[PDB]
Amino acid sequence: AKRPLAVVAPKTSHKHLFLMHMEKVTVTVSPLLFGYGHTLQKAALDFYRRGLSARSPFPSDKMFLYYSIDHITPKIEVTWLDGSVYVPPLIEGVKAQDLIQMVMEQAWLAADRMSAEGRVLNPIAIDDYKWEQLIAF
Amino acid sequence: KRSGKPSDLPDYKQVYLPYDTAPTKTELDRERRKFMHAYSGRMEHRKMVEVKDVPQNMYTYGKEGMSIPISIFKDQADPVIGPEWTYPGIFENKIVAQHW
Amino acid sequence: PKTVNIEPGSNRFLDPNVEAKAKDIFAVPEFPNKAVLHNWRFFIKAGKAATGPPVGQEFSKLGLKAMDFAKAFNDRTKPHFKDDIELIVRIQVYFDKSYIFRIEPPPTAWFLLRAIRKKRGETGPVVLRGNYCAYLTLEMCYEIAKMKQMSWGKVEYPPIEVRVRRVVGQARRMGIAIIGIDTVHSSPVKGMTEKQYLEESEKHRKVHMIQYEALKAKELESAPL
Amino acid sequence: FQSEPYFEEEIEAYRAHHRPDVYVYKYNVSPTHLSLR
Amino acid sequence: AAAAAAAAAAAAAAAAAAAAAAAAAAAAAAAAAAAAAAAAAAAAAA
Amino acid sequence: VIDDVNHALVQHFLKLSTNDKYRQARQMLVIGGRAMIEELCRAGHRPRHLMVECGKPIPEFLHDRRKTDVVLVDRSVSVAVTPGSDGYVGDFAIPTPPMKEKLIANHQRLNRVLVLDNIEDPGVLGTLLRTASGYQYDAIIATNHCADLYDHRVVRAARGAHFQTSVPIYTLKDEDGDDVYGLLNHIVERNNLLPLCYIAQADAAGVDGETAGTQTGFVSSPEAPVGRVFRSSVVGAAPVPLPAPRQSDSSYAASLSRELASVSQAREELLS
Amino acid sequence: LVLDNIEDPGVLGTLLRTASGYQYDAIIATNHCADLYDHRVVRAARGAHFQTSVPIYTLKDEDGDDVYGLLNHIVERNNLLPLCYIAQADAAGVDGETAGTQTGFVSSPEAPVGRVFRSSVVGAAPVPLPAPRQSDSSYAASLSRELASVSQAREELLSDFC
Repeated sequence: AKRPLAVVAPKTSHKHLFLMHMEKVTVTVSPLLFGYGHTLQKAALDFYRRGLSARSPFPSDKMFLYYSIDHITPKIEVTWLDGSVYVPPLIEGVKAQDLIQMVMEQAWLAADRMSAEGRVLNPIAIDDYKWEQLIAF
Repeated sequence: KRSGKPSDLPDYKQVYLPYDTAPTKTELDRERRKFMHAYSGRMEHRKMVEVKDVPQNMYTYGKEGMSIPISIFKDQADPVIGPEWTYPGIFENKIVAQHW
Repeated sequence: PKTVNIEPGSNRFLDPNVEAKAKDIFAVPEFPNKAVLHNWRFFIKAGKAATGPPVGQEFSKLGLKAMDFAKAFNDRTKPHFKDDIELIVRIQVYFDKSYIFRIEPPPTAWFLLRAIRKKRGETGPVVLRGNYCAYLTLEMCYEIAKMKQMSWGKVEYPPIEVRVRRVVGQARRMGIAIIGIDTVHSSPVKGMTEKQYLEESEKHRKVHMIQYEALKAKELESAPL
Repeated sequence: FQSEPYFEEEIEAYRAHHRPDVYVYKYNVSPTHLSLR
Repeated sequence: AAAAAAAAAAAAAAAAAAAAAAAAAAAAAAAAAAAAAAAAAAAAAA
Repeated sequence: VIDDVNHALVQHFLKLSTNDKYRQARQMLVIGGRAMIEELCRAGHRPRHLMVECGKPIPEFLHDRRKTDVVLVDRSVSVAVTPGSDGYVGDFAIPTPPMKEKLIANHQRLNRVLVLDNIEDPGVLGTLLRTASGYQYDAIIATNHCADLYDHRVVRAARGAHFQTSVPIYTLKDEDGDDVYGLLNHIVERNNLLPLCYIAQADAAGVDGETAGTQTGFVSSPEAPVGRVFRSSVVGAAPVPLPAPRQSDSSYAASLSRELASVSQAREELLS
Repeated sequence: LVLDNIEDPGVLGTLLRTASGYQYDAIIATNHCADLYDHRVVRAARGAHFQTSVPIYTLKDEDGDDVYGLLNHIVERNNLLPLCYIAQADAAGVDGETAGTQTGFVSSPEAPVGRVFRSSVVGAAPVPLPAPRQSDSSYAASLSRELASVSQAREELLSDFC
């Protein structure tokens, strides 16, 4: 890292997703899972449906959806460009709108860690998503 | 619904008789006389009702060996029913299949 | 003569030809999981799939087109369909003006015209006329349900016995009555005792005690436990 | 503002979320903070 | 065989989740706090 | 009964019928028509001040709070504020299309655009608006100085077209050098984001593809040309697109006797 | 060309030039439709109204359908097939007027009446025109202009055999 890491983070409640500096966002679920964690699954799947609608000109198929027959509580794995992985905590009683704030915060620190590691910057800007969301006015 | 369902006036297609023994003009109309009413409304205020358009032969009206051309697809025609005993789950649908 | 089956009334479904097609053009196009705006159910004659008064209007409520649905429904339905056939089209439009239409079997309301040799209004409900059209019996009503399946992913599920009560309802909701109902005696069949057929078919009820608890018994065992 | 403003305490950018539950005897220790847990 | 194309198929009611900034949440909360009182003072008349 | 052209409601309609600045500033537009009002009234629209001339034709199919002021007007003002032989005149609430759907949801294949670039003339301008919609054209557009798409003559020519029967029409801006060389770049290049172009219906024509298209379209050819101009200028050639096909007619036709020949079959129906 | 209704100006002047601008012989003006020599109807065609290739066949008649005997008075039969322009229960212009192979006849009414009553009673081929919606329709001068330009010379359709 060339410079000291940032110490202040934007307060924007993130309700979008994007690959500002991510590289791969997988999720694991269980169809066998029926009763245990009805809402725990209800969040992971929902985060997919709210992740496929990410916000950047990438193909939104940077997101994957795996069907684990392991009967494990659904767990999300996000890995960033440089490689590090972030496993969001899926506690009892956490919904989609909560997770997007989790990762997109840990995705601002990951970006500012990468921007500190010399990685190039993909600056978000007005492209097809600040539009087609401006009509929702 | 207004449209979306097949509408046309063909007639039936009979392959044979529900019986083996065909009656005459009187027995076709002997049992026809019964077919001029119905039990529309089944409660303490139960009443009669009229009917019309009763056919000539209610034996082979549509009972058996009778076909109705109601198919949507081209490679098909009217389907028929010949036999009687293994009514598909139908006997339990004989008396209770009505607004008692 | 010759009865079509020595199991009488067993005939689980149509011949294995039209059904392969009945699963073919009635195949449900799977959702792209998007967020719908409005579900539509129009009434198109399968031959001339043309922009009707509401069909073109509602489609054009959105700056969309009317013919693209039509021709892609017209030419898709140029073969495999008889002449002068009308169809219920269930359309599912999404937020991004994305739409995926199904094609529904022609249901009962305007179906009786091909079944009881009559027309709309002459099948007036119990409040309108009081009489009704040509009679029905307890096999003429079973066959019509074989053409109506909300479940094409599961043809035999649910079996005919649960939904057959529906079609005989609207036709009776329109006043038309069955001989097996509304009546004093049932169908007279001169091939046997005209009277004892009641007690002759009470056991035909029983072969389906073993089957009713077997047709539905294979349902839940065709599913997860 | 709109009325009596109370700002809940905040941390650095990186030490903010998912703080380590590393204690000393009945005390939550960390290089930046200390708090009886 | 399907609907319109161009861009990418977003799905999920893209029309939503406008990502409120700082000043919006500081306002969307203080506005919601005023409704808790405006629902209480109304119960103080009734 | 208003036998005075100085009445506020009279001077209202005039500055609503002919002036164009103080039109949108109140979001209103004058409609004339005995049956043309019910046509709009049928699809949920109520005139603010429906001024019937004082006379015989008084149909009351929406009376009793038809957005009242159902005023009876003299013959004299029936002549002044109302160029038009109707005894049935009113005014309605301006709708609007959004200037963003020209830029984002540009659908690929069945996208043929109209432009209509010139200082135009009402009646003609209104007529094309009816027929362009009359075939479900998308993105009907304005120019440097065409007549307002809500002018009283235009709405008389449009005859129920302007309001959203089926009309994704659009209107464009004013730019710096007393010109509109920046009207195109902002959108038109982006209206080549979806691919093809044409410049027909100009009194002068060049490349002249000339109504000679053979193949039924290779039907899945997701690009589609756009609209045209009125007069002779190379302003349509200074834009980046290298397409230059300026179409003409065949026989002894003249102005306005070229477009409705072209747009008739040069529209979406290349399927034939 | 024919214009069969109780028409109005100058929605014919812009139409009595498509006969000229696309080289028609003359025009059956079904009077009393409207003004025909008017200083506007002629002005609406910019002087090309009074062109050498268009003598104004102003026709006086009624709904007697003896006008089809006038259609038979017009260069006999074996020249003029049905001509009607109606609403969209009819096939097309690239269906009927794509299949000429022969000679027929042109006629363009106005909106409020269509044609006189006995005009559709003698006909094997009317002509429709596409529309935005069902009850929505187009002009009287926009009717012929699509069709006076399909029956102009028909040289592409020859090359359109396939």
